[PDB]
Amino acid sequence: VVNEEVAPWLDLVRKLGVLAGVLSDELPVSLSVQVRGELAAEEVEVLRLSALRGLFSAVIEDAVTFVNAPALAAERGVTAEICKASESPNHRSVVDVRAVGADGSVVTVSGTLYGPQLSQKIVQINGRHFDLRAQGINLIIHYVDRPGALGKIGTLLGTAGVNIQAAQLSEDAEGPGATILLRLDQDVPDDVRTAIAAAVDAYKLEVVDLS
Amino acid sequence: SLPVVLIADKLAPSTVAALGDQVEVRWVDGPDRDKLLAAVPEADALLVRSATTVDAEVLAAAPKLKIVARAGVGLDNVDVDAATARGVLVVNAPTSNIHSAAEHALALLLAASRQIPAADASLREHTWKRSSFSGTEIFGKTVGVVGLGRIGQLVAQRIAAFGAYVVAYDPYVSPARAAQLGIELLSLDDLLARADFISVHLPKTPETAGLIDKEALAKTKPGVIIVNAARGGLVDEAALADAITGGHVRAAGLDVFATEPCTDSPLFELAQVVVTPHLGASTAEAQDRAGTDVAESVRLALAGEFVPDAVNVGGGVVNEEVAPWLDLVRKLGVLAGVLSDELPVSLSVQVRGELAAEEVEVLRLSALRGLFSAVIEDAVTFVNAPALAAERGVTAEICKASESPNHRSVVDVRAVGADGSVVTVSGTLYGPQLSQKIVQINGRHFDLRAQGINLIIHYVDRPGALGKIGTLLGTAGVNIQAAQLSEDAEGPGATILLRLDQDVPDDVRTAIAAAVDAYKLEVVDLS
Amino acid sequence: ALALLLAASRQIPAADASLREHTWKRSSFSGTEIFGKTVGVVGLGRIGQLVAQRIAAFGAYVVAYDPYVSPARAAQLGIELLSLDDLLARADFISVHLPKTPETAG
Amino acid sequence: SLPVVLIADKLAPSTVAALGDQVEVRWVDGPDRDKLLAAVPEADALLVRSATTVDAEVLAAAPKLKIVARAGVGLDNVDVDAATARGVLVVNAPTSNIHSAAEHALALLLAASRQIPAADASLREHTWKRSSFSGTEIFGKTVGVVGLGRIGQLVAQRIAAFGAYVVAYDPYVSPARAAQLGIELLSLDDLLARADFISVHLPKTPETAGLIDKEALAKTKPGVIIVNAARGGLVDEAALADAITGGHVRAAGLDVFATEPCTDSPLFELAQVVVTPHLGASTAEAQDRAGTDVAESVRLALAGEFVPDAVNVGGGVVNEEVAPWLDLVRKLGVLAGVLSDELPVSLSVQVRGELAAEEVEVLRLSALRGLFSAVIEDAVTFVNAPALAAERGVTAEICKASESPNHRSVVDVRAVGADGSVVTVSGTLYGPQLSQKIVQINGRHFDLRAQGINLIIHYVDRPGALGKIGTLLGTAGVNIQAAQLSEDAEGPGATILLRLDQDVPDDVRTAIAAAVDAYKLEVVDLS
Repeated sequence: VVNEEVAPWLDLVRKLGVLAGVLSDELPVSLSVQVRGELAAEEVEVLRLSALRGLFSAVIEDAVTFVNAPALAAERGVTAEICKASESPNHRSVVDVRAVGADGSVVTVSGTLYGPQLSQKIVQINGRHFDLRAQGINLIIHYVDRPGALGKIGTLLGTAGVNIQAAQLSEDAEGPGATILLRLDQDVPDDVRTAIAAAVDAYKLEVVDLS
Repeated sequence: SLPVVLIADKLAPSTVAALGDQVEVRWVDGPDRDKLLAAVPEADALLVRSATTVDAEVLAAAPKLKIVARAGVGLDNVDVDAATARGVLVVNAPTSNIHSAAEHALALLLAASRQIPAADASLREHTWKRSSFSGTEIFGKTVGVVGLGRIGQLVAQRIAAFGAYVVAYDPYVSPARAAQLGIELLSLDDLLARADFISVHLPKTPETAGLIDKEALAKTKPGVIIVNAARGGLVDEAALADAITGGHVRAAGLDVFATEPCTDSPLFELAQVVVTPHLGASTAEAQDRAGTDVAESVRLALAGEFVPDAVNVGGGVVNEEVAPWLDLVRKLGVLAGVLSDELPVSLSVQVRGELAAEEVEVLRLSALRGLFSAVIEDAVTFVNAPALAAERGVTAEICKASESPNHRSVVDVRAVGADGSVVTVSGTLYGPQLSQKIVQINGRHFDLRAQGINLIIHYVDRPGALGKIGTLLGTAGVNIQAAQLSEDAEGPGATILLRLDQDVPDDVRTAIAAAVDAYKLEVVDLS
Repeated sequence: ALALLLAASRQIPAADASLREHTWKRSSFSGTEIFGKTVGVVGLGRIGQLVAQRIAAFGAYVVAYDPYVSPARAAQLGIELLSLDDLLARADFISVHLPKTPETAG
Repeated sequence: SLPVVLIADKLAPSTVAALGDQVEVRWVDGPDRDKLLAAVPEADALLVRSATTVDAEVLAAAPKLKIVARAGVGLDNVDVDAATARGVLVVNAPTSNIHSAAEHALALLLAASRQIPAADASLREHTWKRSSFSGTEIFGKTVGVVGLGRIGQLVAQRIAAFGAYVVAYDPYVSPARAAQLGIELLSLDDLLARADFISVHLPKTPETAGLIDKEALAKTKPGVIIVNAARGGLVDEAALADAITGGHVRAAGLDVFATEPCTDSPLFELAQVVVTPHLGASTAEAQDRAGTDVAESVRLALAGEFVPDAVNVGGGVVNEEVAPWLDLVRKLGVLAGVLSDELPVSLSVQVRGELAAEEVEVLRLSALRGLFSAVIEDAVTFVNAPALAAERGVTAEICKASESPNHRSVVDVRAVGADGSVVTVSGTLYGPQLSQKIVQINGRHFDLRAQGINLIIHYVDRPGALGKIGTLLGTAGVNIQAAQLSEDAEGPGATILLRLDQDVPDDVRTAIAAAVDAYKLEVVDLS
C-alpha cells in the first residue's frame, strides 16, 4: 500500500525529477531524494522510484514504468539514494531532488504540497526560493543581472505572443546573477529561446512541461 | 537593598514623588562627564532631561541599569539602539507637552493675526502707531489643521470655541474618528484651498518634511495666516518668506526651524512673521508633567509591571523565540497599510504554527507601529496601543492557530477596512540567519526578502506587461533585484511586486501606470 | 483679550524680539500653562461672556464677578459666579471687562 | 450585622462561593409561597432560578431587598418593572449559556444531517437499516448564520473548523467586525440563496418573529438543512413542515417551539426533523456558570460596586434629575438608528445645558439600548457597553457642554457612520409633566412628542407632496396626530416626519414612496 499521506507526493516528486534532469547539462551520475519534515515519518521509498522515473522521461524515448526504472538507471550508470530527516528548516514538509553530474556539478530542485487542494509547488531551484505551481509550461532562466535584463526577457516573450501566467525572480545571495521561472501559456520557439538567451547572458535557459 | 534611582538632570524631588519610598533617589550633575560616569555604576534607574547624554559609554559603565527615562518627548540625547542592545528599557513622556504646545500654537496664531510683537515694540519705542496696524478676525473663518494627532486635536478644539469651522488633513486618522471630533477630513489640496488659517501638527518623517512647499503655499487662499509650532521645516522657510513679502500669505507664526540653533533666518527680517525660539514646551507645568510622568513609568518598571510609555524592548519583556519576529511584523503592518486603499480601522494579527505557542502580544504592537510609521519618529519601537486607538481610531488584535498551512510558523497581518474589505499580508523567518520573508499578499504566495525599496503595481492591461515594466525601469537605470507577478484569479487584473535598487522617479511611475494601465501603483521602503 | 493673555503667558513679544536681534535665548523664557488653571473674568458684558467661553475651551475653570448678570446665563457659559474677593483669591489669570451694568465698574 | 443572601431555588453553596464570607447565605423553598414570603423579609439579596417567581407580592414583603438575581438568561419569573419601581437592582447571567447552546446548535445540525435519532431507533427496534439512511457532508459547504451575536459567533467558529464557508445576516453587526471574524455579511435574501445549512441565532422581538416564513423557505437552496436552537417561532413551524414533506428542505433541528410546553407539533410526525425539548442550556456546566456569574454580580452589588450585568436601574445609581432622561435618550438612539442608512460605528451622546452638570454616563447606555433594541429583549433597560462593543463593533461616548443653544438642557445623539457621515437627533424634557420632546433632526428644528408610531420620509419631488402624503394616509384610514416637514437647505430634497395613530400598510408605503419620489421611507414605534 502507498500510504494516503504519501500518495499525493508521487506526481510532484516525478516532476522534481523531470526538473532536476532538464536542468542538468550532462546526464547525472547520481540522483538523491531527500525527504524532510512531517513526510519523513511515512514510508516514502516509492518517492525514489518516482524521482528516477521523472529523471529518465526527461532524457529517454518511451517513458519509464515503475519496475522498469531501477534497472534502467543501473544500466545508464545512474545511482539513486533516499534520505529521511524529521527536521525541515522552513516548510512543514519538503522534498529535494538532487542530481550530480559526472563533472561534480550539482542541481537541486525542491517541492512541497499544502492547502486544502494539496497544491503541488516548486519551492527551490539551487538555493533560490519560490512558490510556483508545478504545472504547465515553465521557462527557467539563470542569467547575468544587468539593468534592462528582466525587461528584455519580457519584451521578447510578449513580442512573440507568449503570455506569462506567473513568474518569480530571485537574486543570487553572493553572485552577479539572477534566476527566474515563468509559467507560460504556450511553448517558446527555439529562435526566441536563443534570442532571450543572448539578450541576457544566460548561463542556463530551459523550457519544461510540468503537466 | 533598595533600588537606586539616579537623577542626572534638573528634576526636583517633588516632581518625582511618584517613585515610592521604596527607593533610594540620588542626584548627579549629568552634563559633567566624570561625575556621571562615577555615579552611574550603582544605578538601577536613570532619569534625565536633555542636558545629559545617555550614550554607549554611559550605558557600558552602568552594569545593572534597567530603565533610562527621559522627562520629555525628544529622544535625541539617548542612544536607544544601544539601550535596546544592552536590555535597557527606555521611556519618555510622550503626552507631557501637548497642552503647553497647543496653547503655544494658539498663542502664535493670535499673535500673528493681531501683530502683537510689532505693536508692543511700537509702544516700547514710545510712539502711537495704532493707525498702522490691522488684525484679522477668527470668528466665522475656516481653520485648516494639518495632522490630527493629540495636539492638532487640542488645537482644533480650542479654535472651534472661537466660532471657526475646522477642517483637517490626516490620512492616519479614521473618518469615524474625525466625525466624532466634529472635524471634516479633507485632501491636503482641499484644505489648502479652503483655509483662512493653517496650523501644522505633523511629526517629522521623510514623508512629511517640507510638506508645505512653494507649490502648496501657492494653492492657499490669499490672505491666509500659517502657523508652525510643530516641527523643523514642515513649511519651507524660503517659500514662506517669498509668499509673505509677495503679499499672498498675510502673516505667520513659527516656533521651530529647519535647522535649529537658528539666529539668522531671513524670516527674522519680516515683521508679519511672528517667531519664537522653540518654546512650546517651555513651561513649568509641562516640565513638571514630564517629570511626574516619567517618574510613574520608572515606578511601574521597577515594580515589574507593564510600562505603557515604553519606547523599546528590554528585559524578559520578550522571549528569545519571539524577538526576531518583531521587525518582520513591523514590515507586514507597513505593507498592509500601503496596499490598503485607505487607513484600515483595525489590524488582525494572526500567528500560526509553532510561533503560536509563544507569548506574542508584542507582535500586535509591532504591526501597529509599522502601519503608522509615516507618523511615528524613528527611535520609537513600541506604541501605546490604548492611546493610539483613542487618538486615531485604529485597533489591533492577535489570534492564534496551531496550524500553519505551509511554513512551520507564519504571521498574517489582516488589515480591515470600515467597509469590510480585507488586505492580507504574511511573513516568515527561516533558516540559520532567520532571514525575513514576505510569503503572501492577498491569496498570492511567493518568497521575497522583506527588505529594500519595493514597487507594487495593480493593473488591468496584461499582455507584455512584464516587458513594459522592466523596460521602463531599466531605461531609467533602475536595477531589479527580485520580482513576483501573477494574473488575478478572478477578473481582468494582474499584480506585480518588484524589489528595486533605488527609488522610482515620478515621471517613470506615471509612465508605468499608463503603460500597464494601473489602478494601484505604490513604492514602500521595507527597511 | 485672548491674544494678549496668551502673548503675556508665553512672553511672545520678548521672545520674538530676541530672535530679531539674532540671539537664541530659548533658555531665558518660561511660560505659564493655562490648562486646568482657574480664570477670573471681571465684568460679564458680552465681550466678557465671549472671553469666558473661549477660555473654557483651553480646559480652564472660569469664575467671574458681575452682580447684575443673569445667573442662568452665567451657568450656561460654564461660569461660577463669585464675590470679587473670592475671585481675586482663586484666580491664576484675570481678564477685566466691561460689566453688565455699564460703570458701576470700579 | 452581615447582609443576608436568600437562595430560593436549587443552587448549591459551592456554586455560590464567589459571595464572600462577609455574608450570611440562607436557603428557602421558593416555589412554596408561604415559605418564601416568611423568609424574604430579612433578605438583602435574593437569588433565584426559574422555579420561583419574584412578583410584586414577594417584593412588597421584602423591605430591605437590594438585588434580585436570576441564575440564567430568561427574566420571565421576575417582574422587573416592579423591582425598578421599588429601587431593586435586577441582574441575570446573560453569557452563562452561550457555549452549551452553541454546542447544542451544532449537535442538532449534525444529528439532523446524519439522521441520528432515527438510526438509533432502528437499532433500538433490533434491525439493521443501514441501506435506508443517507447523510449530508458539511465539508466545503456554505453555512448561513442568521444573527451574529455571541452564540451565532461561537457557532460560526465551530462550523468553520469543519471546512465550511460561513456567511451571516445581521444588520446589527458592523462590517469591520464581521470581517474581523472572517465572516461574509449578506442580505437575508442572499444568505437564503447560498446556504446549504442555516442556523438561526436571533432574539425574539416583533422585528424577528417568524422571520423565516413560507416565502423565505421558498428562496432557500433545494437540499438545505435548517436549525433553530434560538427562539420560539423564528422559523414558521407550518411552513417548515410543508417544505420538509414537499422535499425542498432535506432536514431540520428544532430545540424551541412557537408555543412551548409543546407535545403536539405536526413536526413531531416527521422523521427528517430532529427535535428536543428546549435543551440548549440544560447542562451542569451552564447551570453552574449561571450560578457563579450571578453570585459575583451580587457580590459587586453589595460591595457598592458597579454591576455590569445589571438589567435595570435601582438605588442611587441614578440621580432624580437624570432619571426621566433615560427613556427619552433611549428613543433618540432608536431614531438615530432608524434614520441611519446602515448601522453606525459609534454613538456620540452630547449633553448640553443644565443637564451637563449632572452625572450622565447612564445616558450613553440608554442611547445604545435604543439603537440596538431590534435585538434586545423587553425587560432589559441596561446594556453591557464593553460587551456590546466587543461582540458587535459599536461604541458610545458622552460629551458635555455648558451651553445649550435654545432649551435649558438638550441631549443630542450623534450617530456616526464608518464613512464619516453623521445623523443627529435631539430631545428635551420640559414642563410640569416633563414630557419628552424630539426637537431636532439633522439641523431641522421642531417640537414633537417622543411617542407613538412615526412615519419619516426623505423625498425629492416637492410640489403638492403634503397633499399626496396626507391624502394616501387618509384614504387608508390613518389619522395624523402631528407633523413636521421642511424643504432641505441645500439640494432638491425635502423631509417630513408624521405621528400616526396606527401602522402603515406596505402597499400604502409603496404608494407614498412612488408619489413623492422617496429615497428614504421609515416607520418607527417610539413607545
